[PDB]
Amino acid sequence: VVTQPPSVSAAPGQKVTISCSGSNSDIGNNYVSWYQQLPGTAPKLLIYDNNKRPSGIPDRFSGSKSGTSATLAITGLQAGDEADYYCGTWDISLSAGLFGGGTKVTVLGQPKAAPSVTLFPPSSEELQANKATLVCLISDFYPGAVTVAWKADSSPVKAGVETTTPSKQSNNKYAASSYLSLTPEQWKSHRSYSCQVTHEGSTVEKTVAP
Amino acid sequence: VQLQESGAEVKKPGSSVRVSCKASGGTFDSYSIHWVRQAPGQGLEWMGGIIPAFGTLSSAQDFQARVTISADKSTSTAYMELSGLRSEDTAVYYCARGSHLYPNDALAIWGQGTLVTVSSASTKGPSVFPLAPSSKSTAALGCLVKDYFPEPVTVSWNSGALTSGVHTFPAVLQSSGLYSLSSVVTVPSSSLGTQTYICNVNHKPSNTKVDKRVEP
Ligand SMILES: CCCSc1nc(N[C@@H]2C[C@H]2c2ccc(F)c(F)c2)c2nnn([C@@H]3C[C@H](OCCO)[C@@H](O)[C@H]3O)c2n1
Repeated sequence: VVTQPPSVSAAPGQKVTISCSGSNSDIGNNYVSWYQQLPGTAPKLLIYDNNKRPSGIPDRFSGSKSGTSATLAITGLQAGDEADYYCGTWDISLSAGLFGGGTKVTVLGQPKAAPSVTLFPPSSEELQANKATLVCLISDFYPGAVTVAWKADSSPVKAGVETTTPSKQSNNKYAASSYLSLTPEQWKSHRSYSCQVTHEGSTVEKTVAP
Repeated sequence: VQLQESGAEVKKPGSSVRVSCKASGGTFDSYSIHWVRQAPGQGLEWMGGIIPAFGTLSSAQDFQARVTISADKSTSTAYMELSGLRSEDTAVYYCARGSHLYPNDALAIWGQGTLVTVSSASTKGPSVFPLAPSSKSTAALGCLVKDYFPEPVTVSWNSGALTSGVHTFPAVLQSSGLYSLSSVVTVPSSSLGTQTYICNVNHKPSNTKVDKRVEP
């Protein structure tokens, strides 16, 4: 089994290294390739034939291979390098491809950013279909951890709430979403709804009145 | 230089899936094609490979009596068939084209991957609703994609003409066992009076596409 550390961390601009450890049957007698898997995307080839970069791959990525070990080095670490990295190899005696377990790269000390909150009330189409869903969108925040609480007028509401785990936007900040499903007696009675977002101990709350 | 794969579908335990992988350039040339899977939130796992130009193939020992790999030259499509599906076979099935012209080969061109869900629960297409822009929401607008099964749903805007400012959220799995997601886009406020906004929702597991107009 080809092994890698489960995680590695550094601050922006710093050098990070990831080693792949195998046997004489795989890495020892073959070549190692490295794959980048950004969140919610397909893997991408970073390095092949131990140390070759495909065209378009940043030169901050480099590879080396010694005996049964291989190393991927990432210089000038950027937030956009946060991903899972896998080494890949071929073991000719088994005629099979092998992957390391993957190493999660975290870029520590990125700048903090409070969330913005956008709240959509139910659409006339959904209301006509006898259903009612409020959609709260949380965006542009860092670190990627929030708690979302809802109120109908001043009453806390737990039932009918669903929230996504934050994931990155194209600008490297995080976004999340939360949903409040309502009963016809909630929609006929409440005058307002509120989506309360807690991030790093401070709260951002948006209210909508149908 | 692109490998095309679908969404794609729902399987009961014990059934089989055929995952398709089509080369864009109309050839595999003398390159290899490999199948790699990934269970949600887990690592990559090699399943099998073929060099279509030669017909030479190999499959992972762990899948030898369950996996068949083949290549269709006429439509430059490779196929992998996994039989006796188990709960643990729920995964994204990627196809990747090799780097070596037929041995320092690597997986150089990757497909988007097809999610195969193994479950006894029935398929359900989504209900799509607009998230209309207003003074209360540059302006944010979107689409709510409600109560579908299994995953995934993909969302594009204006048939791919709108990519800037688009954020499609992961789905939420509700108590009912159905998923929901939203796709939102931030646009210049002035564009609200000069162009139309249509979200194109694809739910390949139910073979459904919905084009939903989003009006202010
Ligand atoms: C018979 C299987 C043909 S596919 C194949 N692929 C080779 N390299 C794979 C892509 C690279 C790879 C790297 C990293 C990974 F993580 C991964 F999953 C895959 C490959 N390397 N050697 N061979 C030989 C060729 C020979 O075919 C016989 C022709 O008469 C057979 O002995 C293979 O072991 C590869 N075949």
